[PDB]
Amino acid sequence: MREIVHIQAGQCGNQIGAKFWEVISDEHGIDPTGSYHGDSDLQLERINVYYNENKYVPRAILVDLEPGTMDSVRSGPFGQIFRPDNFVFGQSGAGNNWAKGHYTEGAELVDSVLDVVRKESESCDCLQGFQLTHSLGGGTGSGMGTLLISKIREEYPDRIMNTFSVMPSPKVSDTVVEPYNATLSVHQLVENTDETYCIDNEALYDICFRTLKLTTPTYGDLNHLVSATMSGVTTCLRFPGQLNADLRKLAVNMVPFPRLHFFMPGFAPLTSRGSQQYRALTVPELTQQMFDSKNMMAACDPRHGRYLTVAAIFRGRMSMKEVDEQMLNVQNKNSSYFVEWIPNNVKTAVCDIPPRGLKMSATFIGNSTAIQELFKRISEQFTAMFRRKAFLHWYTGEGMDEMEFTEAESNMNDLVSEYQQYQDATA
Amino acid sequence: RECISIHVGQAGVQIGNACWELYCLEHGIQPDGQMPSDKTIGGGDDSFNTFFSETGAGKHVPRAVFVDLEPTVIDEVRTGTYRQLFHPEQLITGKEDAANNYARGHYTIGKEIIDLVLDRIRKLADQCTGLQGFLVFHSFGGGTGSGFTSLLMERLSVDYGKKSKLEFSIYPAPQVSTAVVEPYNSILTTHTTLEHSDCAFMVDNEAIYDICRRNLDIERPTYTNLNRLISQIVSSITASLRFDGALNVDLTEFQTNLVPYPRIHFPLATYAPVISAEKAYHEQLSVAEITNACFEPANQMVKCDPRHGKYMACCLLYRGDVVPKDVNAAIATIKTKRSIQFVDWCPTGFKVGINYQPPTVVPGGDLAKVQRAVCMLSNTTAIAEAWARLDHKFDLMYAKRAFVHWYVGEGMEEGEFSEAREDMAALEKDYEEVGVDSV
Amino acid sequence: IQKAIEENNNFIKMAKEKLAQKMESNKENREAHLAAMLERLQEKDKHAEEVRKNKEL
Ligand SMILES: *[C@@H]1CC(=O)C/C(C)=C\C=C\C(=O)O[C@H]([C@H](O)NC(=O)/C=C\C=C\C)C/C(C)=C/[C@@H]2CSC[C@H](C1)O2
Ligand SMILES: Nc1nc2c(ncn2[C@@H]2O[C@H](COP(=O)(O)OP(=O)(O)OP(=O)(O)O)[C@@H](O)[C@H]2O)c(=O)[nH]1
Ligand SMILES: Nc1nc2c(ncn2[C@@H]2O[C@H](COP(=O)(O)OP(=O)(O)O)[C@@H](O)[C@H]2O)c(=O)[nH]1
Ligand SMILES: [Ca+2]
Ligand SMILES: [Mg+2]
Ligand SMILES: [Mg+2]
Repeated sequence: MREIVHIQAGQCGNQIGAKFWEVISDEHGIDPTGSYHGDSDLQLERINVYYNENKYVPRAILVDLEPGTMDSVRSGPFGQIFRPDNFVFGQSGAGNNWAKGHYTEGAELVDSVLDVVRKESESCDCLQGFQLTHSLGGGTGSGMGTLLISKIREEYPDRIMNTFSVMPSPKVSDTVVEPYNATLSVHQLVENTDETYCIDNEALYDICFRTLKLTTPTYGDLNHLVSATMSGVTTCLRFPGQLNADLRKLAVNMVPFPRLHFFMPGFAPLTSRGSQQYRALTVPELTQQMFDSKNMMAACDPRHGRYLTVAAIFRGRMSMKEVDEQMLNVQNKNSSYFVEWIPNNVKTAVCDIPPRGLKMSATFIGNSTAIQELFKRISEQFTAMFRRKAFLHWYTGEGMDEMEFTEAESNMNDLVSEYQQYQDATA
Repeated sequence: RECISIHVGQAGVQIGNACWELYCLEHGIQPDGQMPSDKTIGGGDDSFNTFFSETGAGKHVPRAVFVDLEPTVIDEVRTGTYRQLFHPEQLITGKEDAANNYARGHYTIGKEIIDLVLDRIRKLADQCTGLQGFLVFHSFGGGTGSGFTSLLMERLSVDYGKKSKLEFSIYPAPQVSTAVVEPYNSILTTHTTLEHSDCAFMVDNEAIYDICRRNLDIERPTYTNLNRLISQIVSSITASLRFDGALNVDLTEFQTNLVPYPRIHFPLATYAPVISAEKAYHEQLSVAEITNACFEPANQMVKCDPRHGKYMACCLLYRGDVVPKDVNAAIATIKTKRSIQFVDWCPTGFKVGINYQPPTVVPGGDLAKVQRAVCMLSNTTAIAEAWARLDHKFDLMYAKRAFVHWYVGEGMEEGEFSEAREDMAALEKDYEEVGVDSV
Repeated sequence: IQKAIEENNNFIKMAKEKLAQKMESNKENREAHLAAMLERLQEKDKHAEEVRKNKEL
């Protein structure tokens, strides 16, 4: 009815993309062969948003410049659910170089990706738009992913473009050029996406390590959090409901100025199994946790800025009256942190189906000016390198000019100033 | 003297569902459209024929079009309980909605379906021997209810001239709203529609929500709870058109008294009794009780305080076991006791109608079945408070142009926002001016 | 009666014309927003050509 086409690019993008599909397939009662075996009609009612149709096949395109991650996806759990012809991969790799993904190797592959995008799009009853999963700190997801965004946008200019964009952190990768690849990518996202979930590896790491007490978090551990979040933030798109039920309604509610389209996602509950013995899982606990810095998947403290807009989704069996009351309370006690010139800027949905293994959960989507803290962190790492022209030859050797770096940096600094402007504005 | 109902977008459609179900129960029409008590097969000129046409096979078919820019709400009508009541062609859908954006409803998406909707309304009109006018049900806040309604009302002025157009308009509340931009959409549609509408009954979702919570003891009202109450109010208002009787007074005659100047066309509706089965049990609520309840601000369908404005008209629409003697005694008491100041240029007499047909309730509803009910329609300067609240929310966002790019992106200009807001300022000022004393 | 006819006709006429003018202005505006968007995207394709040319030296 209102289809979304999903693209996953590069290593990170394919890894979190595969977990997204495993988790939502389980939620909708779809098994690894594509057969429906669930128990609630809620599961099938909007299945067409994500699955073609006695089997259900993800509307999903898997892209990479080398075969290895996609080979493991294919042999992973749920790997035979994907359409075989929707795997598009080269052999070269991108060498963790954005320029190779965006301008050289990625450019050589992009038309064959577009062929598949078009085939999926053309058999849609009424395509809403696109969701991309990728990292910003590598080469393929970052460089080729942003290339695909601009190419798709040319052919589908009035459709929504949404990303799940994984931001780098020195706590997770020591690859030294990550700040360059991320700054060049943010430059593209600012101009060419409608809505971006900022999934910060810094925050995923700190949640794993400090809250869940995992001494040495794996990508697996990080991705489990991401898949919880991605499930949460797509709940309104794929289950019956009132609020934010499609990509464009979400954008209209969440994006007051076109460039300010970078969301801080958050998930509750996030409590260690040992602390679970002490703390009950209740609506007030979810509500308190979802507005806490420690539950945000971007490493920014919302109390260091203000909220332009917020979407709160609760999942599971619970009292609607108690939800309304807690959501009013949390707004009242936090009133300073919600801009006064956007009245009624927090919306609340409830879906009766919880995530697997929880009685209830909540998901937060914040458009907060405190997201400037993430861009500033990237910006500081970028400039420490660029001031010394470190490692530029990898990018100029692909034909880029220093001017493009200066321009990406300036654009990202301008984004930061714009968040500050609206943070400081009053009624 | 036919009336054609048009139900636009989700709110207009779901309220239409509730209204048509209630109308069928009030007239004895089954879900398959059969009406065993109607002995004229295939036609006639009964009062109920204002709202229902008849087929030769005995089907009583609403004079109604339902339209929505996406299909999923109208699909429930098409597959649900009353699916046989409507001809398929009366239920019209597109595939992609207006995304809470007036610009999409009035322009980008609306324009693709407007011709077809006008075609279908024309086919209804063509079966009427004396069409009196239209009743249009819509939200203020949604993209379709705002923008498509506006487009449709402009197009109907062109195709039907000054034939009567009345609205039932759903004014937004935060407890059930779905968009941050609802103020913008409300002001845009109020501006665009104002010269095309003869009379508009606003229903504030927050007033209804509150009434449901307070008087029906519903902890967290749903649209279903809200819409069942709204339908009773709508029913009270249209009952004069659908039933006859010696003391029935047509809605158009109330209209004469309600609308002193073309733009001053927004009556305040107040309804009583709203009570649960459990409280209504063993308690007979007299004509005096239900009448005094109409001057309680808590029972009003729009939050505002009439005690702090002036009246330009007061109409009482009774239904059920009500005789003028009891009415007159009740009005006499109320006049000695309440805050009822008229402007100096109007008569202070209350205008009364009585329909004998008792009120009906839908199975599994919240409202007690009662012997007598009343709907007061007043023209008070206090209703302007509702415009001031929306205007203020508009001003807060507009000063920063928050969300305006979504509208501009669909082809609108800033000048349309300032024109709409200027007209609303003029309307607020019109409401002040009419309440000032004559020199 | 002629006056009443004239004013009803003039009301129709003016509502018809105002609407035609808004739907045209709306259309041209929306089209221009789209054309600008596509022209930015095309500038980018041209820039990527230059990069790949710059590399070949
Ligand atoms: C996770 C699947 C998996 O492999 C790991 C397992 C078996 C369980 C993980 C649970 C987990 O991470 O739980 C967290 C959180 O610690 N839970 C609580 O805080 C619970 C109660 C708190 C009370 C005060 C929540 C979480 C991220 C769950 C997600 C939901 S999406 C499905 C994944 C699968 O788990
Ligand atoms: N009383 C009542 N209000 C409703 C109902 N459905 C929606 N609303 C209100 O209407 C507004 C949202 O507009 P909708 O009618 O859903 O939107 P739409 O006209 O379908 O427009 P789009 O979906 O944007 O194309 C909010 O203020 C909702 O609270 C309903 O059935 N009853
Ligand atoms: N959360 C998460 N981050 C990952 C994963 N794989 C790689 N990354 C991060 O992504 C960046 C490296 O980019 P990568 O996706 O490997 O390169 P590409 O294959 O060229 O797109 C670094 O910031 C890594 O920490 C993964 O599965 N999950
Ligand atoms: Ca008959
Ligand atoms: Mg890698
Ligand atoms: Mg709708």
